[PDB]
Amino acid sequence: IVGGYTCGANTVPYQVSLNSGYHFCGGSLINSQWVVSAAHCYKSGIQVRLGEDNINVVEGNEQFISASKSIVHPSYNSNTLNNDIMLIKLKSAASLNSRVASISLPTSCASAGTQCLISGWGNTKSSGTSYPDVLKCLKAPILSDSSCKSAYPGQITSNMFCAGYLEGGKDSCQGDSGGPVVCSGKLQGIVSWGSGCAQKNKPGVYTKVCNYVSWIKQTIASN
Amino acid sequence: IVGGYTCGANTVPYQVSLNSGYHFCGGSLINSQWVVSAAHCYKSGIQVRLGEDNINVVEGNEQFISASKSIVHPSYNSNTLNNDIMLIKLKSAASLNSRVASISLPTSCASAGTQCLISGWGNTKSSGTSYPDVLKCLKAPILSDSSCKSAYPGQITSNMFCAGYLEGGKDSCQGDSGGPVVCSGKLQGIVSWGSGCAQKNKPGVYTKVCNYVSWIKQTIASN
Amino acid sequence: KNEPVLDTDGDELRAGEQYYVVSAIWGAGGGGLALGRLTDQKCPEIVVQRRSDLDYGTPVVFYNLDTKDDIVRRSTDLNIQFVPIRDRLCLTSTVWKIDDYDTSTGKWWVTTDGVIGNPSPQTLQSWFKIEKSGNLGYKFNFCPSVCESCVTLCNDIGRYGHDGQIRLALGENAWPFVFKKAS
Amino acid sequence: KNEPVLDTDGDELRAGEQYYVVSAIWGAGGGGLALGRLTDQKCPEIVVQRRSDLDYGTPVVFYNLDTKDDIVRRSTDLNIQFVPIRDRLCLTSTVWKIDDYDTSTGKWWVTTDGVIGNPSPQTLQSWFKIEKSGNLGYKFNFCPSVCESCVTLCNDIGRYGHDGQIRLALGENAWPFVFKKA
Repeated sequence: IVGGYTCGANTVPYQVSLNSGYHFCGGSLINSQWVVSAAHCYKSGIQVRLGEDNINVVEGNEQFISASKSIVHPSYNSNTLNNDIMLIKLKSAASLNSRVASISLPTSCASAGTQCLISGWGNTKSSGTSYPDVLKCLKAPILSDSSCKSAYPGQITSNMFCAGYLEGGKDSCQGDSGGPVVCSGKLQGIVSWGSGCAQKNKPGVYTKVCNYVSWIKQTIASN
Repeated sequence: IVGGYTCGANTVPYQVSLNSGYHFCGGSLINSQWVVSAAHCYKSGIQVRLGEDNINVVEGNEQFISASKSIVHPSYNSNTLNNDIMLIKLKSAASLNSRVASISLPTSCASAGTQCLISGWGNTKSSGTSYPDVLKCLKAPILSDSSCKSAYPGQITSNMFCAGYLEGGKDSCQGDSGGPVVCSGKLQGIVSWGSGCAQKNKPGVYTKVCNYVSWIKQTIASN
Repeated sequence: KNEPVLDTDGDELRAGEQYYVVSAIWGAGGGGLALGRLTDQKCPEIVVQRRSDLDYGTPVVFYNLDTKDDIVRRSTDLNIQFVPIRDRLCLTSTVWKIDDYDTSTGKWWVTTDGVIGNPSPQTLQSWFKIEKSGNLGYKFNFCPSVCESCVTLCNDIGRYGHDGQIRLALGENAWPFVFKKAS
Repeated sequence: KNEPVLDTDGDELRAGEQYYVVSAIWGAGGGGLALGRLTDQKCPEIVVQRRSDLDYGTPVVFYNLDTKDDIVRRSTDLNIQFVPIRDRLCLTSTVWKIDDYDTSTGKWWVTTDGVIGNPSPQTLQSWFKIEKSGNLGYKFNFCPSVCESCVTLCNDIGRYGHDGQIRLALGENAWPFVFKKA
């Protein structure tokens, strides 16, 4: 996250980290046993970390739960970047509390101009790289379809939305992938892709979660 | 070399050295463009020095020539001791003179009890560490296969021979790796391995060059 | 006299200097290119893309056609060589080149064991061009001009899955990359 | 109780003290053990051997089964832990452990992410013995006695090639080491 702030202690308790001995992607807790993330974050053997203080340091208060299954969206395509969503079932249910809680799924899509909260442990620099030890947060508006499509000609699908500032300075970045975009208490987006970090006219691109609520609910019901 | 003597300049004109630091090794010039050394000395971008005696002083008789090819024996693996031989092609032919000359390959193997000359800039101390400024030399007999095999049970192959003294005191040592063992004017050995330096019952072990003459000639011929 | 290729600092690319080749699109667009291998083939090594935008891959060096110009320029034939830090597992080179046609996939893959220099019909497969790709970065293009009388493929390079990995091949949709000075 | 393991100065090894584990065989026998990485897996780190007999690698410390005894003794189960000086890139432990069987190589590798203490079936994979290896030095042996009712592998540790590197695995032919004060 570039141009953001350190999140309040308990203010993002649905944020999880996907782990293979190190943090490589973010995710969102949607129920005690299920996590939403990006399809491009898939790898076998995922450990999910919840309630994290310093992601670079194992500590108490944190719960480490092995993923028991990772269900990539079946239409996910590496060339079109489309359908970049994935569901992770936790081997054991997680303990909810002040630092671990789920986030509601949307019941309708969000409109351009809505302010949302974007979070993650990704890079904080527009030039070069710096990975924070603490969760960073950014408030950003969803951009119009036209602004998104003009920034990324021929690349924006119905399953994607842009959020951030065309002026640059505030944006998601490498490491934030799979993380949450919450608008009015609803998980409306997942950090999917971008080009550069917080550059002019290159805003972050997010999976449009509202298009997948049916697939999510049907997937959870049959697993 | 432990328990040896200062060779003197010009007395080992086939001695070369390769690379530096953790990668320093000896070798032997076998014609104007080719060097034999140990396969365990292999590194990309090898630099060869010729005509050196005092290696820490600009003497004026020395050539620095890069390797254009480095052929490790194809049966060599870094995780095994066997077949510890390598051939290095110089980018340009060395100028031969009083300080730089090739050593003859053997036409037959040497017998046990033969006296050979072992040389290198390796450690000179049986306990503790001290590297020489000038080339050191050692006269030592080839040991019987039974002495060699009994000192290193299960590890002496037919491509290795021991030389030195069961009493210890005189031995090759770390940093001598790759250098020549010369008996009756023939390159019979290559400093390959050992346990400790100059200790009782732990003589030096040397690649048996006579078993490789066919591969050497063919490799030079086709390269 | 073509315009230079620029790294992510806006500096002109220098022949002989080490750069990471990283996807211009992060996240779902992956990370950098690296030396890889196939399940059923140890050597030569292949060109693969790291899945994670945290992983910049293996640095490369570029060699110009004319050894005298030290600037890497757009739309000019070049050799591309991975400069690995690890031990050298193979005797083949780490220079990029286009493979023979793969009947199992319909792809012309980017592989290694290419050659540096000697622009000729003998080295045709080892010459690549770098060209602007929108405002996002650059793309690789295989269209060698080093042999005016040779029939040659002339195609942008994209990324495609194979053998559980992400590889590069000739294709109609180029994948965009940026160049980062190595460490 | 059992005879102590000695360092290259003839001093008894102590738990909590740092030592380089260096091949008892120099030259083609290589140098010291170190933390390493596979090309296709970043974590956990693996145990590798340096090729250069002048590179002593990464120091380890030993933890005894009984924490009241600070003397490292032969043929006694203990934990082994790398103590890197560099910046830890992984969140897994640097404690040695026998990995799950590797179908791609037929080897049981020494890897890391082991556990210190609590001798038990849960930690069985983290317990190693140091044994005399001829007159050259010492060898590592995996044959834990912490769980008498557990089925366990029981084998010396040798060195083998993997991924262009030198690794350690269970095998018939042990590789000998000496311990140098760090």
